[PDB]
Amino acid sequence: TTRLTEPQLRELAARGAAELDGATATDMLRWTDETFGDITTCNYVVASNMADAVLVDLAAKVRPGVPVIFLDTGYHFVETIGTRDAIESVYDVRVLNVTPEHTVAEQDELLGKDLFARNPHECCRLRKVVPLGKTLRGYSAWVTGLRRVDAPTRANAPLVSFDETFKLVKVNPLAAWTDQDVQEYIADNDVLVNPLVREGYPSIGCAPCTAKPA
Ligand SMILES: Nc1ncnc2c1ncn2[C@@H]1O[C@H](COP(=O)(O)OS(=O)(=O)O)[C@@H](O)[C@H]1O
Ligand code: SF4
Repeated sequence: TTRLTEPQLRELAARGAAELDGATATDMLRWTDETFGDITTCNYVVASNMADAVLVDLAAKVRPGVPVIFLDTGYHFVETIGTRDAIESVYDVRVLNVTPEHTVAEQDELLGKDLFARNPHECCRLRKVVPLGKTLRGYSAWVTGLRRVDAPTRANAPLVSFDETFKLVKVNPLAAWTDQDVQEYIADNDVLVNPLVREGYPSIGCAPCTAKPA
């Protein structure tokens, strides 16, 4: 394939974690681009849930035409797809609509309707984890917008590491960022934001598995 060897990937992740200690998001993205850029012709990808365009704006500022994957499980909001289209049309980013092999009606007919209500782990595996893994096969590193304030279990989220689920380098530039940080960035850069985030939505994901404000 077109992915670096697993020991090489681990040594690169360790070197990046040790070298990017206390670096800004732009510095981490520049390191990722300089390491996995050549040999479009990009060898790293960015993942965005279309809740905002902060990570997308940063990745486009450090690499015009950077690929950005979006996991379209089929249960998304109309506002989420609208935000995806807006980010694609506005920013200099090549988006990828990663879809599962089975549609919503196909899965409802094969394994029963509303799999999220009966077995949510299998639904998330079939529609999110498996397509993400099938897409990441080929990229030596992938960038995520995970922040250490998202959950108490994410407090020790590392800057650069080796994801053992897909076996490749995982880099989180927005890890050290807080709510005030992302607010100030959205204000100073005028980045697109999902309309549901403006309406008081804590998180943005699949419609049946998203905590409603009310
Ligand atoms: N549907 C998705 N499509 C693409 N990337 C996603 C998606 N969901 C999560 N991610 C990636 O993981 C990060 C979000 O992690 P979480 O805090 O756990 O929020 S959540 O939407 O996935 O539940 C995003 O920044 C993104 O890089
Ligand atoms: S969030 Fe819910 S609907 Fe979306 S893939 Fe996971 S279980 Fe299925």
